[PDB]
Amino acid sequence: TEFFFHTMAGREGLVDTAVKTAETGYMQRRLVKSLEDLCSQYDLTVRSSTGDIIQFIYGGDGLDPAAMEGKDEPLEFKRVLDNIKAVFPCPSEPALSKNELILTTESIMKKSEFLCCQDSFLQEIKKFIKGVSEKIKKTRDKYGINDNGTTEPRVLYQLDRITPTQVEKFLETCRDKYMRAQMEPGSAVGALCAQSIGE
Amino acid sequence: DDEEETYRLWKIRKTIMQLCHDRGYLVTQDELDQTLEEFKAQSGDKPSEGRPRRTDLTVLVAHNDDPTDQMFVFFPEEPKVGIKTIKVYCQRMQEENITRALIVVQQGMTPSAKQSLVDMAPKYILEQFLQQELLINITEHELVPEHVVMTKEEVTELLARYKLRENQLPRIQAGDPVARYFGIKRGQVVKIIRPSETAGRYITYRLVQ
Amino acid sequence: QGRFRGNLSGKRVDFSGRTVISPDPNLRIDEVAVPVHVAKILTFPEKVNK
Amino acid sequence: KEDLPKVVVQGIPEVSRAVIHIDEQSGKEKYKLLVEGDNLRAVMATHGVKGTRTTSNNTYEVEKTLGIEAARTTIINEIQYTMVNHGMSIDRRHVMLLSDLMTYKGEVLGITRFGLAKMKESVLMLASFEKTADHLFDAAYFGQKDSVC
Amino acid sequence: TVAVMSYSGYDIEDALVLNKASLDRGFGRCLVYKNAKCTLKRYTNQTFDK
Amino acid sequence: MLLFCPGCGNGLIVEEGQRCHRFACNTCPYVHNITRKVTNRKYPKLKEVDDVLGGAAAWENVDSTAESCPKCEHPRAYFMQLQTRSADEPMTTFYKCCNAQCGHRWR
Amino acid sequence: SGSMDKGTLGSGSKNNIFYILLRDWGQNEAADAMSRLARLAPVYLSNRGFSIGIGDVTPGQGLLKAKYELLNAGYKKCDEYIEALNTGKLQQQPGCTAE
Amino acid sequence: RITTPYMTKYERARVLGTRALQIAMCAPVMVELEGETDPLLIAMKELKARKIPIIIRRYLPDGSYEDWGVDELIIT
Ligand SMILES: [Zn+2]
Ligand SMILES: [Zn+2]
Repeated sequence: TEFFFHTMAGREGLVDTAVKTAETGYMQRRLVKSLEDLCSQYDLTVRSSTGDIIQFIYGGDGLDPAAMEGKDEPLEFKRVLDNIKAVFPCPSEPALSKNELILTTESIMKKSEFLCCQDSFLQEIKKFIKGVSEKIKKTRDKYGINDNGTTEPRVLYQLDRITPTQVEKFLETCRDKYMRAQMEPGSAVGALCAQSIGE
Repeated sequence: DDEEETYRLWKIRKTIMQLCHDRGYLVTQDELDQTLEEFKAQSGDKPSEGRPRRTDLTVLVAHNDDPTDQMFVFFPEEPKVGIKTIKVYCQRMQEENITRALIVVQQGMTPSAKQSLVDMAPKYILEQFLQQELLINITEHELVPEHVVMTKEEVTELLARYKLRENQLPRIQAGDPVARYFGIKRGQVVKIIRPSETAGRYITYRLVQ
Repeated sequence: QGRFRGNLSGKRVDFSGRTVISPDPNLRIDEVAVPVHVAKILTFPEKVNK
Repeated sequence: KEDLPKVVVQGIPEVSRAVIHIDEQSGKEKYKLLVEGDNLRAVMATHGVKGTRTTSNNTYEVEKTLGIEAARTTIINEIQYTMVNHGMSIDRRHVMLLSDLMTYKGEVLGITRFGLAKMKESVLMLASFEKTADHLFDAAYFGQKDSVC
Repeated sequence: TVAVMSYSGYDIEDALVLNKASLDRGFGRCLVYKNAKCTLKRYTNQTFDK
Repeated sequence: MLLFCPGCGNGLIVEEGQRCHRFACNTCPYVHNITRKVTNRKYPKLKEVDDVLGGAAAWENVDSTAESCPKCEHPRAYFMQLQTRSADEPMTTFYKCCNAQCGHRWR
Repeated sequence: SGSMDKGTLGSGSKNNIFYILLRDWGQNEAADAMSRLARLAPVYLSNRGFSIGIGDVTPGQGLLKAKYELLNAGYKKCDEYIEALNTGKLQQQPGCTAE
Repeated sequence: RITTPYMTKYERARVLGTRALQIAMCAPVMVELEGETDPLLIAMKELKARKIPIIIRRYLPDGSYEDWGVDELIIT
């Protein structure tokens, strides 16, 4: 009886998959035939074959879904900051406080290459910098770390250690990733969307 | 009755005030923020309240564009508005020299009255609204984004920035609920601000066609 | 099997083969092994240059 | 006797079944209405119902009641929810592009042959997809020139 | 004599590794017999295929 | 109710004569005057369900108790197993963990 | 620290080491790392030995005892529910019938 | 000057294909190849050396255009 019930369940699954394959094949055919006309232009506006604009900007922002590192987010600031701290550890430079970190972030962000970047990404960078500065401030208040750099236990500076070189590296890496993760003009976004919905 | 009917009337009046404030007409803060107690003070019973006459509004004027421009609102008492009521409203607007009118029906409009209202006159613009739709404000809905009708200068700047034409912009039907709420005509452009998942906003544009 | 779906959208071509697959971990991810017999059939036109 | 008990005395005729759903959040257990009907305007117009936070599954009703942008948002949310129900995730940009393509002429047009004909203009693609002879003869009658765009 | 184990990574997905000496000593040897038929029929006229 | 004529057996309808309402057949002159009150109740079914649902005690009708999830490792959980796909050789899991109002839903 | 698995080396989702290599140092480095892994793992797996037998799926004595106790308890509770529904009144869950 | 300064993968593929087709037809080489019998390898070497004499003509949808050199664009 148990073997017969298991065979019943197996045959149910088999016929379910058999119907699902055909249904999804037809749906994918329809979706691709409908969406194959769209394409990403050079002016960041997705237009159809007749010239009508479907979107003034793809996804509202213009980022490549294939180059999405985070969960529907361009970059994971925590992982990027950890990677920057690990790859470029500067032992000959002192740590930064909250005020110094905010000052150097504001001084670096106001450069020319950061002007062409989107405002939302800059606001997210500022928010992450403020958060990490608040974390460093809380750590230094818990352990009595002085911003002058004359504390006797230097190991206390190893809890949250940040140097302006690492700040510049992190900001440049984030800017480069955000620039390279944008929608490249000429890509057939409609076909990619149809396939990523049909599969 | 006498409890839900007055509440519906007060909510419809508040929705009409919000619509007039969004369209740019002159409305004081008291009319916009009108509690149920003030409406009861005006009229607390259904037979005491006058739908065809006591609820009409004539002070609606476009203070931003021209105070001479006047807009009127009618509240027919009968469930289905006929040809005679439309003709009476039209002759009243002719006497009072009013070109823009809204008609808040109770249940619906007969097809003949609809067809007549469609081709009343190019100068006499009249918009029909069902009370069932006006019982809830479309703008305050979470799914409906913020819509702002752009002036001709903003439309020209938009067409110049992207080097586009009018017919290349996304279309929106005149029969759209938001379109009738704002009373936009063919050729006007509306900027829509969609709230994204992050702190940013997505700016799009639609042409009425 | 019409003209649009069978002869315009999807059509058969030459210089192609079909064979069963087998695993081989000693090759790179961007490399694929081709049999000698099929390699002698599928030809590539190379232009004579300097 | 055949139809007297089947007359409606209170409620919306389009509404067939409404149930009281409850959310047991640790902060507070709140109550909402799940309506198995096809009339959103009537539900929003009823007393005691917060119409500002009322959604629906039927895209046509949302389009007809709250505009085309509300219909687009409903389509996006429903597709994302249906995809998450199966444990698989899709980037929101794809469903946003799909909803924008379905809602760029002011009316929600399907992926079926009718919506595909109403959106596209190319004769060759319409003939290749479905209704080959009908579309070809209609184009021959209209004399519509088809570009290669 | 099958041994259930992983070897050389050439049996990743459902594949199997065979022994060369086993195949050389007759294991798995198979025979394929095909038929080729021809007909020499006489037509209406007094002539035959030769 | 449904009444029939004793004479021919056809269905009787209710009409008004010269003195009182009466049952009568359309194929015979048989009639029957109404003397006292006649009634035919049906007793339609009433709505007995209160339509209240969603209780946490009733929702926690599942086996999953005191397990470990890779999201918040809370004891109380909610597991579901699916085998309805032959292309996927392994099975399919769906775990939810709402002990501290987390509300996870993964594969 | 840690041990490699599908969550780190598989094709499940993000946080893959190969994905990090692809996003940080280009495609060539990730391809070379994958090739080195595909050339290293089989050699060690063959030199160490990995096999499954009938003894790897056999149940223990305590497992059999626990299974027997659980089956008995479940059958008793199911019989109690059957007796409660058939003879008497059974607590009906909300949103559904008694059956 | 308003488009992205980075050179996309489609432009890369098309430029490499055109350069390989040209070199296959006895085109002059500007990188002094060392035993490369494959035209695509020579095209990739020229791209890495930034010596491809090809100027991309990016067309805007309205009708405007703009010229960008391979050496001017940014490669990855
Ligand atoms: Zn009778
Ligand atoms: Zn947990």
